[PDB]
Amino acid sequence: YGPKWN
Amino acid sequence: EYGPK
Amino acid sequence: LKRPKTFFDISIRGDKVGKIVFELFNDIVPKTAENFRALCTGEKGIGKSGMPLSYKGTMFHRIIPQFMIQGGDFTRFNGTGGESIYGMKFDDENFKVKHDKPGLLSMANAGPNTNGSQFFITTVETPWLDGHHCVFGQVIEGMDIVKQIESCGTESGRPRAMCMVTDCGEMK
Amino acid sequence: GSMLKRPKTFFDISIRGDKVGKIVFELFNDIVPKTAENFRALCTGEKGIGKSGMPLSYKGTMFHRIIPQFMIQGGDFTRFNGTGGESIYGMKFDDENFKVKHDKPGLLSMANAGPNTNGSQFFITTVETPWLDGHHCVFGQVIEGMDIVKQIESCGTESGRPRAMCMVTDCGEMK
Repeated sequence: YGPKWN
Repeated sequence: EYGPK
Repeated sequence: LKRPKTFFDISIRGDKVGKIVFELFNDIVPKTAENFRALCTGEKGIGKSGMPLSYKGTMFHRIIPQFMIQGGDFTRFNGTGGESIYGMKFDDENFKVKHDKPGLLSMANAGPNTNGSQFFITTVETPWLDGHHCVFGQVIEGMDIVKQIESCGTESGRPRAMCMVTDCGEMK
Repeated sequence: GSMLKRPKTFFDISIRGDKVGKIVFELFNDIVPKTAENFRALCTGEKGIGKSGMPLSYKGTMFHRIIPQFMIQGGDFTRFNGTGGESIYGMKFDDENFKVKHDKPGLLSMANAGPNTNGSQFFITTVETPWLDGHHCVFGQVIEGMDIVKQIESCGTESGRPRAMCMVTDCGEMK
């Protein structure tokens, strides 16, 4: 949950 | 769950 | 209207390290800015979770150096919970503001229209988050304290020290 | 001869970010010296950095499992959720003895996952728990701040899941 790293 | 029960 | 200002008092590993102060983009995302503002004051009371709608005593439960620091889980304190002033979830409002600088405050979520109470503060520009997370404010004081929290994180997001919002509220 | 008095240590406690006071313990070095020493040393932090890579210290840890009318449990300084921790003797150490009984509230006892798996996690009873005799090594007792123990206990649930964050903000030995 939260922002993913790309 | 670890610890006393 | 003025942009609302809110604050976190922060302790790291049990030590007071100072204050973060945000300004909220109520001129751009008023529903999202309001959710965070009222969660800083706790004024809404008790939520559907049975616990106070307040950031007081919450942790930055996911910390990733050179990415962001994320907090706001006041029902499970571990990233699995939280609740907004509009319900368990509320819609993405808009994506007008880009994740193009450190110190932006943005909504954590699990996909479109799943905002709750969890938020993150960026420590780098994160353009791949544009269009997926609503940016609703920014750090105006205490960016170094954001860096002190960041320094306790790991690539997996697991914190190596407990960073706590010991008190919070609105500056008015 | 030898007549070393019992060591005394302390936790400073915050609940939901608010300073609430100090718990003071006395440790039974006369009965369980090895277990007592581990806890004493994790209060001062004197052993430095552990095999986990993290300080061998209770400072900044939480009470991650709180069960009203049972006990409050903390001491996980490597994963802060009950899955971690380590002792000053390694990842785990053996049960020393079971001489002291869980026969009153405010006893300090080692959490474990079965025989001879003591690490750094401990609990503080808030009731008599005699069904833990022979399975958890009691090594100290609270001598000040039992009311703070109850304030921590009041944040508990049946599941042990905490409803508020109770932290050891500072800790050490009183020498």
